[PDB]
Amino acid sequence: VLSPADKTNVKAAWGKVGAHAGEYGAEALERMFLSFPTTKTYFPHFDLSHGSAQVKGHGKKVADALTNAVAHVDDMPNALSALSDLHAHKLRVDPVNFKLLSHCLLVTLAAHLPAEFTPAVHASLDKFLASVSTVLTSKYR
Amino acid sequence: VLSPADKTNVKAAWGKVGAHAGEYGAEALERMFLSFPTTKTYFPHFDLSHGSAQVKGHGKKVADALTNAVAHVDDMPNALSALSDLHAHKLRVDPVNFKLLSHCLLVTLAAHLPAEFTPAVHASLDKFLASVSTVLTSKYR
Amino acid sequence: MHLTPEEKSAVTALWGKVNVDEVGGEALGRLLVVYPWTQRFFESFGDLSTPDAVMGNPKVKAHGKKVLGAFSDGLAHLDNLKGTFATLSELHCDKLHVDPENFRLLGNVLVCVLAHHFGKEFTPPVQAAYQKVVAGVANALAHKGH
Amino acid sequence: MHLTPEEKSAVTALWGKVNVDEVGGEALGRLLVVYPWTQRFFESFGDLSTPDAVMGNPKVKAHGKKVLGAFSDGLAHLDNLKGTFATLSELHCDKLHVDPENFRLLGNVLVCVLAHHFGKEFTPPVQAAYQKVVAGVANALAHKGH
Ligand code: HEM
Ligand code: HEM
Ligand code: HEM
Ligand code: HEM
Repeated sequence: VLSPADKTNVKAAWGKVGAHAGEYGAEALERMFLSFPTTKTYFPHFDLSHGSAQVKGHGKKVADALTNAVAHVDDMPNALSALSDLHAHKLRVDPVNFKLLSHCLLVTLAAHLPAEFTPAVHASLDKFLASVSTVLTSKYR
Repeated sequence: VLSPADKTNVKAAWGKVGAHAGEYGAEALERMFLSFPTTKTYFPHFDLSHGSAQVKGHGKKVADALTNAVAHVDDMPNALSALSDLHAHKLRVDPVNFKLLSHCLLVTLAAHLPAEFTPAVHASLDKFLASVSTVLTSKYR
Repeated sequence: MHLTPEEKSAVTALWGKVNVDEVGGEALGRLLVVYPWTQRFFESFGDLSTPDAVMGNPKVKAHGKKVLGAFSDGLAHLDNLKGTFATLSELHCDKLHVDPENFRLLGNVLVCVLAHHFGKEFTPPVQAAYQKVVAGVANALAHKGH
Repeated sequence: MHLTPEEKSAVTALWGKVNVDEVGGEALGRLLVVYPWTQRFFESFGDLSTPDAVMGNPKVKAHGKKVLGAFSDGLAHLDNLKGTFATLSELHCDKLHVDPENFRLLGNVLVCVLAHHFGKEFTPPVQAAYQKVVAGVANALAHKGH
């Protein structure tokens, strides 16, 4: 469970992301595709080439959802009901994959938020992505 | 979450275990030690030889815990709190190992309850062990 | 694949008793039921709405038999799984777009199926041998992944 | 490894710029903080009650240097990690009782530390090569487990 310190940490860090969330969304996806090529199986319909507009657009979407999550850190389940639905009943992404995107997101934030990416912030964000992952796979079965 | 159906399935299958819970607990452990040797790192103090009384004793303890979770299927977080605390703070078993034991418990039940181990029941028991595992890991960070 | 001679004899001995048609259908059906997200590859199979609809679906049964068929062949080339499974590995990646995690889920389900069928005969050590085998097969199927 | 000459050169090249002293201490400390259960092996180090207490603990920093040291040397035997880590593999199993999953956690932490340190320089393709390395090391270290 996210402690109040955790929620503070997350809000701070994401606060710094600002207008770059979309680019970081796209960068984390690109990192995911390259490091864990099994993830590519879910995007056969995308052009996964570097700088593809499909990837950029999708990066924006993900980033935005994260934003929304941070904003409703207190009520994630409710804030992401729709998204949990979509993933559980349509997309049906295997749950193992969430950990992979989560890791690529940490790497991306670390690479871009040197000062802010302290050990305590690192711990909080990991927990955060974990919770988000939990929420997104909660209606799978 | 466990549905009414899941709950019925679990109460039923576990109902059949009855008095063999202890032996099935010990058997699940042994299966785990043989198939996933990495799990042995947590029992350096045990005699893991076939028919080990330590394993017998431990098998019973695990089985009792499961039986207790079934008895309190509507209040697992509270019924297992103590055990949740122990694992998080003392034992500190890496979370990936829960899945391994879960799997070995399912194999054991399958090997013993052919008539009851239907597809529906299998699915319910898998969701159940997953929930128990989640409770036991909930206070880790 | 660290299959000791005795592990290999054990796999082979048991495999002798299996009705691949039967196990194939049971293993695939159970996969679709325990991990419903796996149903994503079979929207052309029809009604998979309940356990009976899945377990009895003529398409699931026929596909199961096909899968276990390829698996059986693999068991006769324990020495060269990667080679054995290469074209299938490519197809699953490039044509079917099947996440390899699917291969591990099926392996675990199959182990439960063998336990279900053989009872006491599926001893701790026999399970350990089969655990190595399903892992080796899932690895071989993922090998051409890119 | 299954490293491409280009993947080998990228690994090698970045490594050349690494302060093992600093990266080793940071990687291990981050491990103890993000995944608190890993502290189970370092009770004798002292006070690991807070990020600050962990990050400042000299015993942590010194063990961190030892671990990255050993890692650093394995980068010179990238084509036989198994053989390089054989003795360390036995020790970790038979003497230390360290579950190999810890090797994986550290690996990922290491990658976050490198991205942290190198910013821009730590590109998607460079990360991909490091991911292969960390997985390779974890496997080598786990190889002798029984
Ligand atoms: C941090 C967790 C995740 C979040 C917040 C997230 C969020 C989203 C969002 C916002 C969408 C777009 C919905 C729409 O089109 O209206 C989406 C779609 C999608 N997601 Fe998830 N996602 C996550 C994890 C994953 C993972 C790990 C994968 C697979 C490796 C994945 C696979 C997909 C796919 C294939 C689509 C549809 C893409 C398309 O066809 O446009 N998601 N996700
Ligand atoms: C859902 C699965 C699990 C249940 C129900 C469970 C339950 C228990 C119980 C009831 C005890 C004994 C506590 C006491 O002394 O009263 C225990 C101890 C222990 N468990 Fe867990 N556990 C589970 C998973 C695991 C796993 C996966 C591992 C590692 C592979 C593990 C490692 C241990 C260890 C090392 C001990 C201490 C044993 C001793 O020294 O006597 N547990 N567990
Ligand atoms: C032991 C692992 C497996 C083996 C040996 C295996 C084998 C096969 C074979 C022999 C075929 C037919 C090839 C062809 O059409 O030319 C096939 C097709 C297929 N496999 Fe696999 N398979 C395995 C696991 C899986 C799993 C776990 C899934 C998904 C959960 C899957 C999804 C599919 C699909 C969707 C098809 C095509 C069905 C169609 O004709 O529409 N396979 N597989
Ligand atoms: C990159 C992976 C790793 C490498 C290369 C590595 C290497 C080493 C080395 C070279 C030693 C020195 C011991 C001796 O020679 O007597 C050591 C000790 C030890 N390692 Fe590992 N290690 C790794 C990962 C880990 C992890 C992830 C943990 C637990 C979180 C761990 C726990 C320990 C402990 C507890 C000791 C004993 C230190 C002492 O004697 O106080 N190691 N390791």
